[PDB]
Amino acid sequence: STKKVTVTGAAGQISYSLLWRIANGEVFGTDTPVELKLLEIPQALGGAEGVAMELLDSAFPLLRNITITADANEAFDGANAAFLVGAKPERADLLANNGKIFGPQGKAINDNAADDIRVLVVGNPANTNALIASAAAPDVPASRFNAMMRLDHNRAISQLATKLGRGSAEFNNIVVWGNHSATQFPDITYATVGGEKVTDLVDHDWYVEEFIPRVANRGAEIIEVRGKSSAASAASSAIDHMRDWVQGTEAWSSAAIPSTGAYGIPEGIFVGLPTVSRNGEWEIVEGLEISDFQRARIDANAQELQAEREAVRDLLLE
Amino acid sequence: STKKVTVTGAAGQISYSLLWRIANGEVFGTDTPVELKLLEIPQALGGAEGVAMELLDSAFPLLRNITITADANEAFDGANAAFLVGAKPERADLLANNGKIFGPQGKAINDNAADDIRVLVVGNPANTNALIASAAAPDVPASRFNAMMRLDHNRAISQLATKLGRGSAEFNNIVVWGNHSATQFPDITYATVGGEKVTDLVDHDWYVEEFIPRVANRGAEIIEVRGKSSAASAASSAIDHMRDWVQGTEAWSSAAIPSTGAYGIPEGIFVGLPTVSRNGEWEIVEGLEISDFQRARIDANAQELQAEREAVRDLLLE
Ligand SMILES: NC(=O)c1ccc[n+]([C@@H]2O[C@H](COP(=O)([O-])OP(=O)(O)OC[C@H]3O[C@@H](n4cnc5c(N)ncnc54)[C@H](O)[C@@H]3O)[C@@H](O)[C@H]2O)c1
Ligand SMILES: NC(=O)c1ccc[n+]([C@@H]2O[C@H](COP(=O)([O-])OP(=O)(O)OC[C@H]3O[C@@H](n4cnc5c(N)ncnc54)[C@H](O)[C@@H]3O)[C@@H](O)[C@H]2O)c1
Repeated sequence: STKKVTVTGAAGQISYSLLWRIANGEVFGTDTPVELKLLEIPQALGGAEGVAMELLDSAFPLLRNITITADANEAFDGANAAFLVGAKPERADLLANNGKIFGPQGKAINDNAADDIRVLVVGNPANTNALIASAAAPDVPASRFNAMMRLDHNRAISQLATKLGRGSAEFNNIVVWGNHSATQFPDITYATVGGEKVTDLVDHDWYVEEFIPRVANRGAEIIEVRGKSSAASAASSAIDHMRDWVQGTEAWSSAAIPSTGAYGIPEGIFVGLPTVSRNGEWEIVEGLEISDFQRARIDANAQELQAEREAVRDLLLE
Repeated sequence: STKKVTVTGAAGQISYSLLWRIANGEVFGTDTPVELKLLEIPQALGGAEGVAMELLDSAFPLLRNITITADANEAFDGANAAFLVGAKPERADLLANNGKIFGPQGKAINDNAADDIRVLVVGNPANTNALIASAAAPDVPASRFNAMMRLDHNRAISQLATKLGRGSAEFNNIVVWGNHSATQFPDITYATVGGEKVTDLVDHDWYVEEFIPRVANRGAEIIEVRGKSSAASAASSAIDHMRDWVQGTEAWSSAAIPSTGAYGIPEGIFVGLPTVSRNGEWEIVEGLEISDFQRARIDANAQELQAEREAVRDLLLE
């Protein structure tokens, strides 16, 4: 019952934190054996050999095989899950410079991966990289591509937990709507902490003017204090996302999934939405009411995502 | 029922891989809340503040609090478990330079930790650093201090797995006797795989002349292929040791524990031994027969540990 798991950018900072928490059985379960398929660029293939050697040396009982390649067809062959972490850390330059990676990777997924493939895009810009990847994969349902907004979601929960002196575990119904950028909307409209509305426990003006920018700009705060961008927390958030996708969760998880036209967000973009996992599928929470406050922030994110889609329109292979 | 866990060298490479696999419940169990107590030297507090920020951002349900300090009394206050990773990179000079750290840290554990304290010493030279820390803790049983030989043990099982095309988990009764150095003795005398003796499956001369130095010099091999000593695999092995210590194992684990005089090893050193974990204690496997082959290699390790102990004799506080 071996799960084949591809990780791109395997010689990078995020992957170094990621791979030990796939191998330990955290994602697919402690009784599910795994094989790690590492993809890098030719220049970083030596880096990737060193990490395969450290993985072997860890003697993970569930880790049955480790393959290292610069060939996307080899890396995605039989893949049941993929973490597309590989990318290089002006905005138009980044959309196109990383955009051109995800078309070929989406094609390689399309042509080589198992029927049950699930793909999480971590590489920035995440939501538009998932669009490009999905558009090169006409034989794979769009819903098998997600972009990661779980770091934003985890940072929102963590800031709420420090503000109220409560446990992170105690919060329910956090949504981070939209794009993985400074436009993101960490939304506490439905949030509860032990029977009580969170909106009852925090000053609305503090939430709008302090909490939203603190979460939305947290990555810059990490670079300031650390000297380089987050890695362990980004990997942690990717492990949470794939674990919830695969095992299921009734906790709202802020999966960035293909827009269906729900909540007046147009089709053709990948968006943070209020999302639960059942039978290996994300489901949009239906029947929520949208305030004018909410509407302005959700439409700001939808609009930004359509801007990004038009910037990379010629990188859409199909 | 919150476990307080101290990690020293918290701004370093190993701790960066270690802390996410404590916070996730892997060590004490998925129902046991944890508090992380990070200790660093003054010049690295900024770094450890970075790490505490990413830990918070991960929104671990079991992580109830994170403390950062340069004061060893604060770091060890009520500690239930400790990972002593903090250390600096000629042997006589390394023994003294890192030796002078572990005396004070043992005193700090003695004066401040909970009754149930368990201490794993990772910082090199590991076996002698455990001796020094234990000598500075007269009110703590010496058996609450261990040195990490689990990476050596994990490497031995992984090279056996490669050589025989078997899963790492299929191996039983592996022991790495002695010191965490190039003198270590990965011993297959008792080891089994698929109901056969490992010694019936490998050439004795390859084992002695290829396998032993490959395991014993693997560190140098990692520094070679990566340009950076192992971190992720060192952390993974530290997780394995503490998990096994706390949760129990029927598998021999190679804990470096205080010599009782078993197998003709003199008392007063910390030495890798054939060891299983029951009810929170390492138990030496008794009644094994020792061949002349084994005796030479066990005695060479015992004698090296007596050399090291004599080199640091004036650093023993009590
Ligand atoms: N929440 C999120 O979505 C989130 C969080 C943090 C970081 N990120 C992003 O994750 C990505 C990786 O971050 P990092 O710190 O690991 O970067 P890194 O520089 O440490 O690692 C990236 C690795 O990807 C490799 N790579 C480049 N092109 C590749 C290709 N075509 N195929 C495979 N690998 C390729 C590089 O060789 C490098 O080893 C960046 O885009 C970063 O901005 C996203
Ligand atoms: N199997 C093993 O036992 C094993 C395996 C690998 C490495 N190691 C050892 O583990 C240690 C850590 O390796 P690393 O890669 O994390 O090193 P690193 O240099 O990346 O990190 C070491 C950290 O310890 C800190 N430190 C120094 N003196 C300290 C003190 N007195 N109190 C608290 N913190 C202090 C430093 O500031 C630094 O942040 C080294 O001694 C290394 O040789 C042992």
